[PDB]
Amino acid sequence: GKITVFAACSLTNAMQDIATQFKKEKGVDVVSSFASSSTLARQIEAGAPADLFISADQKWMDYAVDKKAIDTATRQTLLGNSLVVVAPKASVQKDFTIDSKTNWTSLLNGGRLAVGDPEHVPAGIYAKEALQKLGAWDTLSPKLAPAEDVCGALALVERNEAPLGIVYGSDAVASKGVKVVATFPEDSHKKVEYPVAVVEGHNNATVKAFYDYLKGPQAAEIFKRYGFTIK
Repeated sequence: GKITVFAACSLTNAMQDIATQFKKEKGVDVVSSFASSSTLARQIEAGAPADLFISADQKWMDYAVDKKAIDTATRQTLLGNSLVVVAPKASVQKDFTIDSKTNWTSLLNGGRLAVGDPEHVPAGIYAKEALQKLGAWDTLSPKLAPAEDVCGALALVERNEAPLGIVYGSDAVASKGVKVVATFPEDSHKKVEYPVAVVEGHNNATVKAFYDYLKGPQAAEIFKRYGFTIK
C-alpha cells in the first residue's frame, strides 16, 4: 500500500506532515515529488506514474487534463492562498500597502525582484498578472531574478541575493529567513487556487482514501497551520 503524490513546491512542508500522519493513522506510505506545477504536469503527461497531482494553479491542471493524463471527474479545487512580497529576515524594509503607485524601483534600489519564472511557474504567472494589472510590469520585467519554482524564488530572498521576491502567503510561513512585507490585493490577480486530481489509471481504493483524507480534518488543520486557505 504505497501512494505517490506530485505536488507544487509550495506544498512541501504541509504535504510532508500530512504524509507522516497518514502513515501513522492509516499505515500507508505517501511519497511526494515536489517541483513547479509546470514540470510536474509535464512529467505526468510523459507517463510518470504519479497517483495524485496537486497544482498551484488551474492552468497546469487544465494542461494535464487536455493531455488525457488525469481522471478528470476527480478534479476539485482543494486550496487557496495569497500572493505576497517578502524581504530577507534581517532587512530593514517595513510592511507597506501595494497599489498602482507603489514605486517598485525605489524599493528595489538597484536590486532584482525574485519571482518564479513567469514563463511557466505558477507563482510567476500570478505575479506577472498582478504586476500587469498594477501597471508595473514593463518597469519590472527586465529587472527579475527568475527561479525554477517558488521555493527557488524564496531562497533568493532568504540568501539576500534579491531585496524582495513575490511568493505565496504560505511560503513566508514555512521560512525563518524571510518576513512578509506586503500582501497583493486579491483583485490584482486570478485567485490563487490549487486543484487536486487522481491521475488517469490510478483511481483505486488506496488512492481514493488519501484523496478523501486531503479534505479530512487532520489535513485541514495542517494546511491551515501552514497558512493555506481551505476550499
